[PDB]
This record gives sequence, structure tokens and C-alpha cells, in this order.
Amino acid sequence: MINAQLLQSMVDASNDGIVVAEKEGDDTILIYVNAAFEYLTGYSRDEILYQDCRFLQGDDRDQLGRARIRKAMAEGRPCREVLRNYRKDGSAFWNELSITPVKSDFDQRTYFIGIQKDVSRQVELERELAELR
Amino acid sequence: MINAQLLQSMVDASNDGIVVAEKEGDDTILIYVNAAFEYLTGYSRDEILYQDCRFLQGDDRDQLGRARIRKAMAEGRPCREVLRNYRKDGSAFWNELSITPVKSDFDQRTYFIGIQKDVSRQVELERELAELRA
Ligand SMILES: Cc1cc2nc3c(=O)[nH]c(=O)nc-3n(C[C@H](O)[C@H](O)[C@H](O)COP(=O)(O)O)c2cc1C
Ligand SMILES: Cc1cc2nc3c(=O)[nH]c(=O)nc-3n(C[C@H](O)[C@H](O)[C@H](O)COP(=O)(O)O)c2cc1C
Repeated sequence: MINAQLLQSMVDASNDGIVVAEKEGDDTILIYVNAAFEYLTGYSRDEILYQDCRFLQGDDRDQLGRARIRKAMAEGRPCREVLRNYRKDGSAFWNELSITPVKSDFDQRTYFIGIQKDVSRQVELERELAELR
Repeated sequence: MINAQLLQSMVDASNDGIVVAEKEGDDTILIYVNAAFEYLTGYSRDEILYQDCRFLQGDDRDQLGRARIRKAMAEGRPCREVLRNYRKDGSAFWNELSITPVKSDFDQRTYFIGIQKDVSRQVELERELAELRA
């Protein structure tokens, strides 16, 4: 027997960051972020709410991933990409992003759910295996 | 304002397996599992709902993890442990589990949210790197 408050507590228990964005032409603005996201990025909610997530790329917007994200956005399809993001203080991390389009039954708008998994250690370790191999 | 439906789809979008347990006398029985959990473990919802999670350790014994889990549990405290678990087919994986007690409790029983993350590949690569550097 599960209720809504419990769903929220599941989303809050999440290690991976979790966000919800709505599409506004070429921008996709944030309408929801969980605590994990804040700890992963260093930004608080009101700092980043209602903006497009590109600010996490910082002065790095020449990634291959971006194009494929936009394509998947248009086709209303889920995708997973690895990008380089930068925290509020400027620290670098490797972000495995998953965007799942879901269509809200309330209005019939499509919202996008993002799951950010920090994979910096995987990156550095397979890189190091590459150097040792 | 984000819907209940968006909350559910957030749980369903999760990479990590996610479960909810209620305290049941002495055990913690499952009242909810997400799909990630089902494919990570190989057991379906109808097979495993409303039982205690101790079935995932398989043929193994209560290490620091089981005891300290049970302890933190009794103590209503968070814990994080890495265990060796087994799928239905008998496949082995390394499960990074995080158990968190939850309470805003309208209800009188206590819930625990468990997050099971597969970290087998990070483990094998770090084994191979450390060993190739040894
Ligand atoms: C829900 C959602 C979450 C996103 N999260 C991130 C993120 O955490 N880091 C990032 O670099 N890009 C993220 N993106 C992608 C960018 O916000 C942006 O939409 C994407 O790069 C599209 O390419 P563009 O920047 O050229 O428009 C996210 C997109 C969506 C829809
Ligand atoms: C919400 C929740 C999720 C749990 N998930 C797992 C799990 O994925 N794998 C596991 O071996 N034990 C899990 N446990 C703990 C088991 O139910 C049980 O406590 C564990 O096997 C330790 O066994 P023991 O205390 O009976 O010795 C979870 C407990 C709770 C409350």
C-alpha cells in the first residue's frame, strides 16, 4: 500500500540526481530538482530553477553529446549520454545523463526526466586501464 | 507543481533499483519495488513483494553488512554496504545498498527506502587496474 508522500520520499532518497524539465522552444527549463542534484552540482534550487541545464557545461559547449540530446528531444525519445559538467565552485565531473520523455496526462504536454549519475571514477579507471593496456 | 505521475515516472526512470519496506514484527517486508530492481535481481514483482530482502544474499552468511544493517535498522539509522547478491539464473553481482529510515509518519509503522546500485563493473575494472599496477 503506497501513497504519494512515499513516492516523494523515494525520489529524495535517490543518489543519482533527478530533474524535471519542460521544453520552451530551443531551451528546456528546469521545473524540479532533487537534493542529490544539488549536492552533485553545488547549486541550490532557486539558483537553477527555470533555466536550461546548459550552465552545467560551463564554458564547454562543443561536446558531441549535445547534438544527440537535441535530436532525441525532437523525436520524443529517451537517450543516455556522457558529458563533462562543472560544479558551482568550478570542479569538473563526468555526468551520465538519461533523459526520459514522459507525457503528462494532466495537460497533454511532454516533460523530460533527467537522471544524473556521477561516473568520474569509471571514466578515470577505464582511462587508466587504457594507459596500462 | 509537479504531478504524482511525474513522481512515479521519476521512480520508474531510475538507474538504481529502488525498494520500500515496512517494519513487520521483527522483519522488514517489501511493500514496493521499482522495475530497475526487478531486472537487476531477475525476480518479478509478484515473486518478491511482501517478504524480507534477506533472499538476495543467497548462499552466503551475515557479514559486517547484515549485522550493521539490522542494527542501523533497529536504531532507525541510515546505512550503506556493498554485498554479493544473486539473480534468479544464479548470476553474481555486487550490490551497493543504501538503507534509509523514513518518517513524516502519519502512519504508525516505519518505512525504509533501499537503493540497490550495481557496481560490479567498477569493481572489476578497479581490480584489473590496481592489479595491473601491482
Ligand atoms: C531534463 C533534462 C536534463 C538535462 N540535464 C543536463 C545536465 O545535467 N547536464 C548537461 O550538461 N546537460 C543537461 N541537459 C541537456 C541540456 O540542458 C540541453 O537541453 C542539451 O544540451 C541540448 O543541447 P543544446 O544545449 O545545444 O540546446 C538536460 C536536458 C534535459 C531535457
Ligand atoms: C528497504 C530495504 C531494502 C533492503 N534491500 C536489501 C537488498 O537489496 N539486499 C540485501 O541483501 N538486503 C537488503 N535489505 C536487508 C534485508 O531485508 C535483511 O536485513 C538483510 O538481508 C540482512 O539480513 P539479517 O539482518 O536478517 O541478518 C533491505 C532492507 C530494507 C529495509
